[PDB]
Amino acid sequence: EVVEQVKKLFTKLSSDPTTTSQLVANEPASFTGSEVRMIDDDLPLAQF
Amino acid sequence: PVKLKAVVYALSPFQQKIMTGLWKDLPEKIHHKVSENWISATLLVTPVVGTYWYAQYFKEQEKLEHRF
Repeated sequence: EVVEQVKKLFTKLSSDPTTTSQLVANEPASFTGSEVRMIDDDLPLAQF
Repeated sequence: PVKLKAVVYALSPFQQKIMTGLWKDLPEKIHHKVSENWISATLLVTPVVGTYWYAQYFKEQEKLEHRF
């Protein structure tokens, strides 16, 4: 029943044949050792 | 303890070049050193060199005037 409803209702979607894997391979993510310290002595608690 | 507010961003030592900065901006480094320090340098070199040269001149004149 769900499959019939879906194939009847979802008929206007884009048809672009681009996987997410290609986008990830085209803009890869990498890790950089680094730190950001937001120093505020007025906050009662420290969170890191 | 002083109450401080600041944001500090830092990069890891293993992600940056360690020695090339020695030789970057080298004309600026030389220019700053000369322009900020030439008075101090003069005030240090001038009395010593002047006193030395005057002493040498005094010794040469005294040596000559005792000859025959």
